[PDB]
Amino acid sequence: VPTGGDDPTKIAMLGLTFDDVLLLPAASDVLPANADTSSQLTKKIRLKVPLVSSAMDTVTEARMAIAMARAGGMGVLHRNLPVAEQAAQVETVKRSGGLLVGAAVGVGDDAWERAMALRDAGVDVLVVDTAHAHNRKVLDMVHRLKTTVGDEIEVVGGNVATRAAAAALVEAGADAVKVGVGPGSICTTRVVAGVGAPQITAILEAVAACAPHGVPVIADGGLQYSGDIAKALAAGASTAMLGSLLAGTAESPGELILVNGKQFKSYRGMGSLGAMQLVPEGIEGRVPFRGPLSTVIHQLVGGLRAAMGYTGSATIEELQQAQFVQITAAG
Amino acid sequence: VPTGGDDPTKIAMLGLTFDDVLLLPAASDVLPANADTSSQLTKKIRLKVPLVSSAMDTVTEARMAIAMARAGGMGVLHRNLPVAEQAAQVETVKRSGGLLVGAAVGVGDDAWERAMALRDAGVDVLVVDTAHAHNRKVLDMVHRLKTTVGDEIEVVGGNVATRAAAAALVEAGADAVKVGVGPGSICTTRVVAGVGAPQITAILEAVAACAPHGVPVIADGGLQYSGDIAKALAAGASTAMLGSLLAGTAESPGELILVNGKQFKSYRGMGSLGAMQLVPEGIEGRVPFRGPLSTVIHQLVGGLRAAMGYTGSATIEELQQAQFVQITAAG
Amino acid sequence: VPTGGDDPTKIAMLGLTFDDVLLLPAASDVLPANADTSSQLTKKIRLKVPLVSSAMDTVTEARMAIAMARAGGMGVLHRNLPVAEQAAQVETVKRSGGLLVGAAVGVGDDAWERAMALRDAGVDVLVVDTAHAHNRKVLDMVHRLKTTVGDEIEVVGGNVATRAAAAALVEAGADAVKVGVGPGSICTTRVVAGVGAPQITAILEAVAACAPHGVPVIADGGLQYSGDIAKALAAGASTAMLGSLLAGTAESPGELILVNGKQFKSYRGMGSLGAMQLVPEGIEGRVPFRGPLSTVIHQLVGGLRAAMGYTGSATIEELQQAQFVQITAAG
Amino acid sequence: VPTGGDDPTKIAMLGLTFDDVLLLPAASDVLPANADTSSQLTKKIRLKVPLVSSAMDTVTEARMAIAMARAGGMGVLHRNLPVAEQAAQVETVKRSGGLLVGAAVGVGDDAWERAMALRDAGVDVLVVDTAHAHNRKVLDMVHRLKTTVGDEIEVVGGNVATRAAAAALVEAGADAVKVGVGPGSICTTRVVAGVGAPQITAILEAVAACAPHGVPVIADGGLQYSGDIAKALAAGASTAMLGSLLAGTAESPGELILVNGKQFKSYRGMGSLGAMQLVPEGIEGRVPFRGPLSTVIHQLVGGLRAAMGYTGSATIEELQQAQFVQITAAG
Ligand SMILES: O=C(CC1CCCCC1)N1CCN(S(=O)(=O)c2cccc3cnccc23)CC1
Ligand SMILES: O=C(CC1CCCCC1)N1CCN(S(=O)(=O)c2cccc3cnccc23)CC1
Ligand SMILES: O=C(CC1CCCCC1)N1CCN(S(=O)(=O)c2cccc3cnccc23)CC1
Ligand SMILES: O=C(CC1CCCCC1)N1CCN(S(=O)(=O)c2cccc3cnccc23)CC1
Ligand SMILES: O=c1[nH]cnc2c1ncn2[C@@H]1O[C@H](COP(=O)(O)O)[C@@H](O)[C@H]1O
Ligand SMILES: O=c1[nH]cnc2c1ncn2[C@@H]1O[C@H](COP(=O)(O)O)[C@@H](O)[C@H]1O
Ligand SMILES: O=c1[nH]cnc2c1ncn2[C@@H]1O[C@H](COP(=O)(O)O)[C@@H](O)[C@H]1O
Ligand SMILES: O=c1[nH]cnc2c1ncn2[C@@H]1O[C@H](COP(=O)(O)O)[C@@H](O)[C@H]1O
Repeated sequence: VPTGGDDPTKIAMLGLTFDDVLLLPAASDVLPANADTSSQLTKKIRLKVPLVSSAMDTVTEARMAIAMARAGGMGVLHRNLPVAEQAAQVETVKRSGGLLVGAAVGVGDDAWERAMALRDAGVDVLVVDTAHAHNRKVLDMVHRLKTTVGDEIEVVGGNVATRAAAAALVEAGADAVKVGVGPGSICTTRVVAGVGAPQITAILEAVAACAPHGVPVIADGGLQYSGDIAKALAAGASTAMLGSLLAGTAESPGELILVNGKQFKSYRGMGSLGAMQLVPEGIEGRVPFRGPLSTVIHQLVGGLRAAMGYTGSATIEELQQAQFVQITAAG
Repeated sequence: VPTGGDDPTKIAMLGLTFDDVLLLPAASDVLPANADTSSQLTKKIRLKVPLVSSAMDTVTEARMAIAMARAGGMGVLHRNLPVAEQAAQVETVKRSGGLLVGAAVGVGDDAWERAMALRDAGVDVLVVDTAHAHNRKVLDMVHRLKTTVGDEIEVVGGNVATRAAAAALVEAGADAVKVGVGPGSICTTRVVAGVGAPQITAILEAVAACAPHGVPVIADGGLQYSGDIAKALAAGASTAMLGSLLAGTAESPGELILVNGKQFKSYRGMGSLGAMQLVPEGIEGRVPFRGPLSTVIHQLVGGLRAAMGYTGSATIEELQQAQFVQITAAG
Repeated sequence: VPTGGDDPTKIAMLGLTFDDVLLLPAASDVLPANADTSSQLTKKIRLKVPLVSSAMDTVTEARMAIAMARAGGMGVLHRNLPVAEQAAQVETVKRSGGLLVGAAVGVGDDAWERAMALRDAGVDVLVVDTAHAHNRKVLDMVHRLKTTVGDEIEVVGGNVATRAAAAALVEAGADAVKVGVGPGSICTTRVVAGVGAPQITAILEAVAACAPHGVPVIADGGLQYSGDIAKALAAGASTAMLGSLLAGTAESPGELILVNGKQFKSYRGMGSLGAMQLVPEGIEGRVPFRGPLSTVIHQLVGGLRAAMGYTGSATIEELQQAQFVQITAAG
Repeated sequence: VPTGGDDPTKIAMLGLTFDDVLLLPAASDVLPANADTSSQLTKKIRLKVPLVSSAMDTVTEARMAIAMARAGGMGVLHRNLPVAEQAAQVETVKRSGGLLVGAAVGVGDDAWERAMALRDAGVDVLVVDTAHAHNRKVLDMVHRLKTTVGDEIEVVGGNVATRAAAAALVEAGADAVKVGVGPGSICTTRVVAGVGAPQITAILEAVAACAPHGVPVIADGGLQYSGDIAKALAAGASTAMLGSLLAGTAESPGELILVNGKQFKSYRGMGSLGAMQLVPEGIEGRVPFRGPLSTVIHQLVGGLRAAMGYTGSATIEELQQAQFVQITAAG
């Protein structure tokens, strides 16, 4: 074995991230403006824009979830707050129209209580929200929810980085599988635990387990440019979840920060010290202020539409069949 | 599949760019000074120097096209201006001798009108000028032009990044195929759309579709050093189109810019905000002032001649048969 | 042969270091807090925490060895000092409880005398401490020690970077094999001698020779983050030896250094000029002051526990069966 | 073909440079101090230290050639000066003992005259000194010299980067083949001409053509550290030629230069503008002042000896049979 030892499976794969690949152009009759950007968030819920905001306390509360839904995506309300408060934000979103809204729960003891409270508040999607879904407690959580409230509510499970983990969530009854163990911009899991999986390879693997069962994959974390959205979907994902790309917007929680005459907002991991207030697996940082959400979403979607133009993808379903070229460091 | 999923074609290729390879020396009786640098721009038109200036409003207007033609290459007049103006520049070039000149057209409604006007002005080459030629509207444009004015005018089509796209343009009747989707120094297509193809691999693929039909390939974008010109031609291209390398010259449009006591000129993408005055796919930048075109061209050609010396290529046709060594990051 | 010459064995392997790989998540019922971090330092000695401090004069004297043992690891007393002094430090450690302690010896003439003196002082582990164990003098040293004092004392041999070297130490009677030729943070062997072996590949190879004989492998050098500890153990190592990660602690030898208002301590190679007071193979540097050892060890172990959680490893023995994904430069 | 086109030979090889590889340790009974560093410079001439100084006007004139010979290596007198002057330097070296000395000639018209003049002055080695030896004029030069003065003088030919070029020089009668097209620290051939070959791969290939005929290979250019010397010899080279590593010494031509309170000397390519006083293929730069040659040579040789210790090479001939591990960017 060229890299050492006698076991060829020790190093199971070569993991590619977004910067490792480019989308290849293909024959096209598709104009960017006419492309259809709608896509399955879950088995039942289709979004007009395949974008979801992260369940983070510096990204999504009621104001973001409302702006996302109006932009044609959805927001996932974070769970770093009292159950009553989170449910009140759900109500607030519903009060503002017939707007889609999701909300994160854990798998702890009050997790079940929290989910029932969100159900009562009218939530559309429950996201069982962990760093590692391949675990009997998370799988049991997903399943219990699905059997109890599954007719009225769609249940998302995550996160996973492998085929077998995605397969287990499908089996457990997930309406969507969320992919991303370690790729987040504010993530330190890779240096703290030494654990991770580059996101393009992780998506390809999850989609191999999920697509045969008609279960959409949400690509979560590591997206830096609108181009990475196209890449993630082309790898087979149905939507993308964004943290950093949306944390700089007016609608995100938090105040402006002035540093050297430039405008920023705080953006922090939910495994950061501050968020947990111990071995943190996220940092607390800043992102540039980017203005209104509507305008950020317009830009990102514009980039996607261009990609659909280049690749001849009339729909997201077609983009999922596009091909990549692997590039080198020099590229 | 080592990089994920079960489909070996998902990641179709490993894309190499200019920095990925070096030309290997070979047995040589060729002195740089005696090497023959002439090459086909199109099926009928041979240039003394295998270089063409980009169709950009910070690179080529009449003064550049005249200087290029006199240097033994050619200029392609940009189309970001009224038809009457562009045609007047064509006339201006023709007024200055029996000088070759090309001009860009689009595929829009006024595209056809523009081309007829250029024809009337005496243009030698029409370049159908898009970011993605593999499209029925571009292919139909190339063909219509070829059937209508093809006996007096050579028609170039572009840009493509794949074998099938190049094949389609040949079929459509192109007299030359221009290669380059995303490699430009001022390009942001790769981060905005996630789309692209490293240029050495793109040239190899285009040449595989074009050379059997006797159609020359123009390598367009990403050339940073005179060495990249030799590399591009060795990959099988017949000419190279230059933007950044020529934008700093006296003959390019625009005034000098003084920054920190150094001289620059603006150089901007035709998909930049400023050029389009929306989702831009180019930036607006600066390049160092490099002085007279004649001297820049002398240097670039000098580098090519040295390459032809090292590789024993008496002619460009021979250089196209040279071999590469792939290098690593460390090199 | 694609990289040159006709001999496929000239370039024997592709060497991976810690940054080349990530641990893949796997099915897990393991909570970080409940994971069992105990591991074999040698055939007979099991540690509560799989960590050993380096035998360096800026890392381990009596105060460090005591703090390490109390934290559940062990310290290896450096040998850059008179025999009487080193033995007095051994006694000092033993005076402070029933604390495990190891001590380095060379293979010179006074080496044997030194080892007997340490034995008399009550040492638990003798580490035969060289940069290259695959040598008749080192092998004979290990063996002589083992046959003479082997019933009361465990004998460690090192360092090696290949399978055959590890095999020779096992044969010689080593109770543990220490791996690391050139990976140290303060090492210059790779630029001075051009010699080395990336540590993940080196561990895989050593473990292939050592594990079938029940001999534990100590991963020595190159560990920068708590994640590298998990990686090293997953590659098959049983413990890790730390220099740089511990040199900044209160318990290490040396005073604080203030530089630009920040706190540091000196950390230097035992092959550095200063340490030898000639062709040095280490540098003299600084590391940031990190406070009490107990707290540094808590953090590192916390990172390991998280890894064991992600990978479903209940014990270190299970973690040694985990799988990696190879990543690219972009990751 | 994964990198493009249909021709698998288009990209002939994967080229490795010194930083791509490390020497693997092996079983050893060799102490650095007792290792035998002697090696063939040519078929007849053996050196005590396998090092030769470059034929450059900022590296070797009489004072350097004398210091090199005394250190047990040799210097090659540059040819950027009148024949009478170069021959007078040869005499000067001979006047200072029974000291080996070499001298560069070209292949021009006065080349032959120059060589006869050096012969008369008592030169021991003529180095036919080009950037590309695979050329009938260079091959004829080597051969003519060999047939005319070959019994008293050893003739070196260079430079080559391929197996076929090395084979042609052997056939032509070369007593040694010098390898290095483009790797020099002051070289711009790779960006100007796009031509080159990474040096480890180039050595492996040259040695494949030269060693079966008993012809020594001189590794010329790209050596940055004493470790690269060991690497070059392990790849099969018999000596190494150094420019940058020696240009900072007291014995090199040129005065001290003070810049920001630090000491430097000028070091410039013989294809630089200044050296030629046009398309330059070298730059004019600075290197740090390093003091006496004797001390620099001691250090470099010290590094080699350490390598011979690690690899168990008693002699240079044994070191040439050592093995490499390929490393990644991360290493
Ligand atoms: O409880 C733990 C530690 C255990 C988790 C699973 C078993 C192993 C240890 N954590 C809590 C949550 N996360 S996180 O906030 O950083 C996180 C949030 C969502 C998506 C993640 C994707 N990859 C990394 C971290 C992520 C950190 C770790
Ligand atoms: O109309 C569009 C968007 C669509 C284009 C094709 C289908 C997908 C979207 N554009 C207009 C022109 N270009 S460009 O000016 O930047 C451009 C000019 C020439 C060569 C290019 C080579 N690669 C990239 C850009 C290039 C940007 C995009
Ligand atoms: O005596 C020598 C030189 C010879 C050693 C073996 C044969 C070849 C030359 N040295 C003495 C000790 N070391 S070291 O202190 O730097 C060292 C200490 C422990 C672990 C090492 C791991 N890799 C590198 C250096 C290491 C340097 C070299
Ligand atoms: O005459 C020429 C140009 C031709 C040379 C061969 C055919 C192709 C063009 N040159 C003259 C000498 N060299 S050089 O001084 O830079 C040079 C000196 C020795 C070793 C070299 C190794 N690789 C690169 C350059 C080297 C530059 C080029
Ligand atoms: O603290 C953390 N450590 C690691 N991952 C996190 C943390 N907090 C949130 N995440 C995940 O990172 C995603 C956003 O990543 P980003 O868009 O690259 O900034 C989120 O949706 C989470 O899945
Ligand atoms: O705005 C843009 N975005 C992407 N590519 C562009 C743009 N404008 C021009 N190009 C292409 O980039 C080529 C020049 O690239 P350059 O020589 O690397 O600077 C041009 O000839 C175009 O094909
Ligand atoms: O001077 C030196 N040169 C090379 N390796 C050294 C030297 N001194 C100590 N080492 C080794 O480097 C290890 C620590 O490496 P680190 O934890 O990366 O700082 C030590 O345990 C030694 O094996
Ligand atoms: O101007 C130049 N351009 C390219 N190579 C040169 C030039 N001048 C000398 N060389 C070669 O570079 C070698 C030294 O390289 P260095 O030791 O890396 O600095 C010399 O011995 C020459 O073979």
